[PDB]
Amino acid sequence: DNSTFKASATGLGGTDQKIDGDLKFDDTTGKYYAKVTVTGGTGKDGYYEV
Repeated sequence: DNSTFKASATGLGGTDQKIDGDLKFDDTTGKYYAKVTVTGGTGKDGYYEV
């Protein structure tokens, strides 16, 4: 569920922060990485460890 990222990651700022829809996974560490679009944040769109 991608909704709880918006309820937990309040320090990102902007106007509306949301994951692009699909969570990212790796081939080395198994770490979850969220593809985050931060509307209102100057250059904050990117991938975040989650």
